[PDB]
Amino acid sequence: MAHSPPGHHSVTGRPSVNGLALAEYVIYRGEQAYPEYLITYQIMRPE
Amino acid sequence: GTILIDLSPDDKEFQSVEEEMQSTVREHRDGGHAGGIFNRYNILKIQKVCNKKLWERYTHRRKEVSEENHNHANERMLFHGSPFVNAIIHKGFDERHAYIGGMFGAGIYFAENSSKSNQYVYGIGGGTGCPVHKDRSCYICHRQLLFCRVTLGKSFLQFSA
Ligand SMILES: CCN(CC)c1ccc(-c2nc3ccccc3c(=O)[nH]2)cc1
Ligand SMILES: [Zn+2]
Repeated sequence: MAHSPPGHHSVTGRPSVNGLALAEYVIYRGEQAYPEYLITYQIMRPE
Repeated sequence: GTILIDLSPDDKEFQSVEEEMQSTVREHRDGGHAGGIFNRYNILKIQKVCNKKLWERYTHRRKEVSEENHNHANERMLFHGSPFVNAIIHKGFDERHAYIGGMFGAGIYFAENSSKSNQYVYGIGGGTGCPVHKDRSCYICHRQLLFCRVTLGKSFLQFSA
């Protein structure tokens, strides 16, 4: 992996075009995330 | 050393995780190409991932980050989709789980929108879709996402399209 920008622990991707999109985030150390829930699902066909 | 504990649908914890999953679906600019066409999910199961060593690895780093950031870990709960979800829950996140070609460089990516993470369940751009039917919009096959505790610390803000 790359390094975090100097003086930072992560990157936040803020959307600047799509007004409905929420943020995305990047960490560069696996130790900064814990997989707390495993969710099993299907997508549903609209109607 | 991972065990998975099923949550009952009657459990408040199941219900709050399902609500975060359902309420953060959005439409995507690819018209559903990568993740499929849908407005909601059928939640089949929610399991707590329990691993003492991996948890202590997380909290150790969280304390390091918090001490570098005026006692503020800036901890979030975020979605992660990946072909390697079953490896992650057993071995923990590491460099093998990074999106090498991501727009913010080679790191491990998380989303507030569950539907964003859903685009990566079968690989980058949805890969070739589900292994059984080769369908990125498969309504039959069972998918898995992780809902993860993530330490952001001081985060670099990138404004981006
Ligand atoms: C390490 C495996 N890999 C290549 C198939 C991979 C690529 C991307 C992702 C991924 N990227 C995202 C990008 C933005 C927001 C969320 C995600 C995400 O959940 N997973 C996960 C794993
Ligand atoms: Zn399928």
